[PDB]
Amino acid sequence: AKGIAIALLVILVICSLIVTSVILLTPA
Amino acid sequence: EGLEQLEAQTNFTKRELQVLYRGFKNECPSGVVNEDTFKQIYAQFFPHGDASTYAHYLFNAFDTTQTGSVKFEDFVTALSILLRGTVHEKLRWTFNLYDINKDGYINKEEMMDIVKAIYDMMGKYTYPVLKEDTPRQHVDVFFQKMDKNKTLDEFLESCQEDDNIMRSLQLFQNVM
Amino acid sequence: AAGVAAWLPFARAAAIGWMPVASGPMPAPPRQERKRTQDALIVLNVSGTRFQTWQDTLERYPDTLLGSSERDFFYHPETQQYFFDRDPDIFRHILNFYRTGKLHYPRHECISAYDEELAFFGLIPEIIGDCCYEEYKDRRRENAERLQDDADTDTAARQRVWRAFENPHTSTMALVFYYVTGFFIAVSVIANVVETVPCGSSPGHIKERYAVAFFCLDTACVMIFTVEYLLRLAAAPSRYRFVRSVMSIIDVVAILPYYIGLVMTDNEDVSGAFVTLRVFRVFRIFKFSRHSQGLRILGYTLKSCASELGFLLFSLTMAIIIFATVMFYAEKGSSASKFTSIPAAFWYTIVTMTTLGYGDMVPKTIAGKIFGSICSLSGVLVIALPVPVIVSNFSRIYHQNQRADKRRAQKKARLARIRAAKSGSANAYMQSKRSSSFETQHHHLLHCLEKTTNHEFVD
Repeated sequence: AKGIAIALLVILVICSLIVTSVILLTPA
Repeated sequence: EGLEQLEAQTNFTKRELQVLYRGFKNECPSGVVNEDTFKQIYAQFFPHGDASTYAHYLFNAFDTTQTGSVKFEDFVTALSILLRGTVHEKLRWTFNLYDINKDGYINKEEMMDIVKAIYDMMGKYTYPVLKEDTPRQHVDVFFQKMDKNKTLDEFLESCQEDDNIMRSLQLFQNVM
Repeated sequence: AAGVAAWLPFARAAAIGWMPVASGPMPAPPRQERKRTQDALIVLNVSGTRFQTWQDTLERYPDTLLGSSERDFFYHPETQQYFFDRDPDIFRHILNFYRTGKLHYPRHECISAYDEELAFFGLIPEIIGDCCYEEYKDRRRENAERLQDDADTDTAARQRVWRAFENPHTSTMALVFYYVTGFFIAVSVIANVVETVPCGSSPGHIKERYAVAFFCLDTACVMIFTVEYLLRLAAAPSRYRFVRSVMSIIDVVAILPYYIGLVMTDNEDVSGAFVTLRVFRVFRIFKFSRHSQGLRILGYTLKSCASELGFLLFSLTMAIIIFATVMFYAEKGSSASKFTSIPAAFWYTIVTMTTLGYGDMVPKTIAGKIFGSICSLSGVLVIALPVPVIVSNFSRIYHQNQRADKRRAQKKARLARIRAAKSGSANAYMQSKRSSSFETQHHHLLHCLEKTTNHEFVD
């Protein structure tokens, strides 16, 4: 149960990091 | 009919006949048993493994004319010839049961699926630990007891040439 | 027919009516017996109580078990009474049928038992009298749907993940994927609504924010969506029938607008189509269907009551047409007279049929208020007509779901009990190997199986 919640934490932080990279690269 | 079928089509007493009929009817009130009831009853007798295919073979032997569901007449006739007839009738029934098709000769695969229907009955809780090795030693030994030439008459004469198989039949003949 | 034997002499008597006109050999009665009646009260005891009846009464229906010569299987000789081993109550109704010919069916009886006892005696269900037949058929229907729910479902390589893909509460990966895709749907729709907000994509400060990054923020989600749909195209039990379903239709309707907009902006700049793309950029709300258990229930509720909703629409068009026409013809001659056309009175009558009320346009003539009020009342009636049906269907469907879940738990318990029973029989045989009448021959046959394969049984 809670391990799946940690898996959510991992995937959400990964996608947040990648979308942050995407938003940070464009406004050059 | 039950009023004239006293011994004309059976070797059963009137009381035994009617009690067997009631036992049959309590399971299949429609009066005709299908193959699913066969799996149910046969498995319920052996609540330790799976023997659906052996029951399939038994019904196919029982189901004459390939009707798909045997009535009581043929069922009681088969019981009478199996349990209170002559040994020749039992051997003829073994012919019919083992002859999964309408052929004359008996090949390897028939003993294959029969021995599988026998070996799957146990399960995986036996000391010798049965595997695929044992069934075809058994079938091979049957084959050396069978004719060397590549026979129903030979199987018959082998049946009346061995005493153990002959005495393996009366012990059910007398009782019930 | 064959059930009117008691009137057989009367027909014989009727023959005398045509003797003067008769011209023939008159084949004479065929050696009938017992001219005077010697009918004896045959007694049928059914595991207990006994029912006494005549023989001609019992034999007027030879197709059944109590007729014909089949009953002689159950004759019990040393007492001279048929000892049927059946239920001592339903047999009363069967005897009643033999007496009349129209079998009945009381309510306080289990269908499985009643039908078993009815088929045992060779009777067929359709003989039931019309008076009880409706209630019989309703009971048979509910028991049939019970057994349908009994037979529906069981739990069972690269194609195996499909099992976890329709029950995401099965594996860690399936559940995390379900939760994260739900979050992605939510963040996509929130991204849309916050693109619309003035602080998001409007000139909040012309001279100075309008972050166009939303143009990318949605894109990933669409890409994300593709992968699971691709999985649906990989672990597909049906390559085309799966598409034939509606959930895949919602998925593709969600996916397409992004791609079609990309293709357009690569080739065209049609005015009025980009706004349509924005409008269609919201149906992931329906993509939420899998997460929401009640959404499928609501959809099935609407699908079930299709006729009622159709009649709703028809009656609404009825009332709108009639009352809008009345309004236009009774209010076009006013000073302001905003009722400029029947297509404009449509809006007034649809906002007064729904008991909504805006006051942008209201009647101003005595000829207008009367039909306005009548329209409001008729709107209450018409809209209230189908809602009880819809809500009753929804409640029924929710009940079916909950009872199906409880039934599945019960089925799991029953299969566990059967496994336990087999284990107990095996252990009993083990104990017999270590050291009731039936068990003797049962264990004897088990020993015969043991010896025919020369392999013994262990714990």
